Amino acid sequence: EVQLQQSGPELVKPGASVKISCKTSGYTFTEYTMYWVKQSHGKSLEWIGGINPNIGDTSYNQNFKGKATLTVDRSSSTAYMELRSLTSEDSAVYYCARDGYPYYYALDHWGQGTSVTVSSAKTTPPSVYPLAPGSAAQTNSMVTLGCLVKGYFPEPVTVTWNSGSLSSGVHTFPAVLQSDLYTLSSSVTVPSSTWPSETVTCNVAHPASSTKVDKKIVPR
Amino acid sequence: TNLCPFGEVFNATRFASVYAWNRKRISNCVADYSVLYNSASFSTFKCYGVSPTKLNDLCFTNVYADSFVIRGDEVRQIAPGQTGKIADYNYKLPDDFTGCVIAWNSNNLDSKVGGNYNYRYRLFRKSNLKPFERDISTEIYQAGSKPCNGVEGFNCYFPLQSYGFQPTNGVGYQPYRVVVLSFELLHAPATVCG
Amino acid sequence: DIVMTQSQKFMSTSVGDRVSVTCKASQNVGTNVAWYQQKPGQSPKALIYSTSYRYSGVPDRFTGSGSGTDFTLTISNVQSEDLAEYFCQQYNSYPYTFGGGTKLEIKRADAAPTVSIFPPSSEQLTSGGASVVCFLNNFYPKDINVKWKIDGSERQNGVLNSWTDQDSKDSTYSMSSTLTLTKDEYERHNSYTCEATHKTSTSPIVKSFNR
Repeated sequence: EVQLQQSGPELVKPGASVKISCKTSGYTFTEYTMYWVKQSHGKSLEWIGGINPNIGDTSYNQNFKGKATLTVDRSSSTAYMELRSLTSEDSAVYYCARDGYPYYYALDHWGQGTSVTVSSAKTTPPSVYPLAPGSAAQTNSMVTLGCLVKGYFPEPVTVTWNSGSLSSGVHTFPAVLQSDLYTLSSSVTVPSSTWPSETVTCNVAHPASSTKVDKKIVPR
Repeated sequence: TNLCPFGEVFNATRFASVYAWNRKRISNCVADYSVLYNSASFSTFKCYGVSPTKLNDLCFTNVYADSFVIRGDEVRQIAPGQTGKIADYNYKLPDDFTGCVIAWNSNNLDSKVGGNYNYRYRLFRKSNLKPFERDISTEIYQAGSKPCNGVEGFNCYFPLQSYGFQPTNGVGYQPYRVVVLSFELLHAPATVCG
Repeated sequence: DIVMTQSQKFMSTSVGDRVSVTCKASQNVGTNVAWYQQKPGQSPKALIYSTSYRYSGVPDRFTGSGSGTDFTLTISNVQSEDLAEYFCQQYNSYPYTFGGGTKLEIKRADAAPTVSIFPPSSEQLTSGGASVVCFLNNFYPKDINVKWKIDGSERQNGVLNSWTDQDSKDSTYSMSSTLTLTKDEYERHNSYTCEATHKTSTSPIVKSFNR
């Protein structure tokens, strides 16, 4: 079974350099040509370059000439991409590929992808903050609640409502950037027959800091 | 009595490359295979199918002489049932090849200063070769998925590559002259015999 | 290089419907183009190469035609697994120029959003800053325009937004609006409103709170 396995996600400071691997198994690594690409968040795809393992010929894109270099290790069937002079514009995922010309193809056969983010901030634990609906009967049919996070790094956090039991209309909005630190919110819909008679709480956990914090929604 | 001109293809002054190897058939003469084995100037004198000392009696109807120059570490690839970049893209021997191959070192004639880039071999090819078949061509081998229009660039390269036949190389990198003798036996009676 | 243009970027087709994805080229690409399929978060897989041939494992409903300039990836009987991101590539001249991308969507009835504003809590009032949020849930279609008015004056600084992808159960959108500001700027004014317009009504949906 032909399988391409890449590395894990790397947090890196600006100006440094990283090495992204793509291990290969299931086929003859010498003949087939390997490409490398880059997909930024929300925008179109872009191509970087390609390397040939039997010879070593390279042809990079003109916008990535002083950005990335490629090396192939035939002793372990592992390719490598080394990025240099990183800036905040390289917040993207990077895939490995495989050409298919000696099989009557035009195939790329993409791998998994390594999420490489850039920042200059130490990992900060989150701080939850509840939302005031507020007091009572707003509206009379269905009342919405919520809980914010502010100032945390890195993605993601696990926002569970009522310790993972309430799931009838949970809308965890994606994270944005306001002060080089991520923030998001969540929106739930609890009917009037249980609030504020019963306790509805918001549980946000951070796997990168191992901090468990919960805040009960209080009617105010 | 006319002896066969086996010394013409052996003591020649201009040999050929392995992708464009020359071939001419010898006929209507008496063979003298005794002085070839007893010449004491060859390196590897091996046969495949016929005993090497039983050539002068059991005779054949036609002989072929394929002369080409290869490296020192690739003379083993000219053998029935072997792989390698020389054996499948330039010159292939079948399993039923009932002839004898003969090789010798040619360092004192095909090694000069500057480097001999005239001897050329085929490194890239589309598929393997059938036995006893040559392919003179200069078509660009498309290695990747980019159709290039006979130009030199990425993912399509030139199929020929020159040799580093310099006299300062090692004993495994010296140019070696090899001749392939293919004794073919038809149901017709023999012509070269003796 | 080649500029591969795709227009539009959004398309909405229900199940059991025929959809056509098109993208143009700048110069004479010839025949060698491609098409891909990218699930949200997952890795892209290949669907069509050289605009007439499928791959090993892709369904037979993905057909392609066109040559020279126009290329069309037509799907006959779409499904729930058809919702992905579709790109087009060229293989004519290095470097390779990918396309823009087209996302598929499910058609739904018109529904107005249910806006909800949340004033900052007392824990925000003792922290260092304040942020008032305006949730918008279960609306269709995607086009919307939120406007934070501060006593009749539209505020533009610190107004951040965060849209969502389509829900896989009701095919509705959701979005949120975060307005960040300091302490005394929150208690400088007396009212705050979250104006949001839509094509489902002439006048925009109004909600507000005092103090």
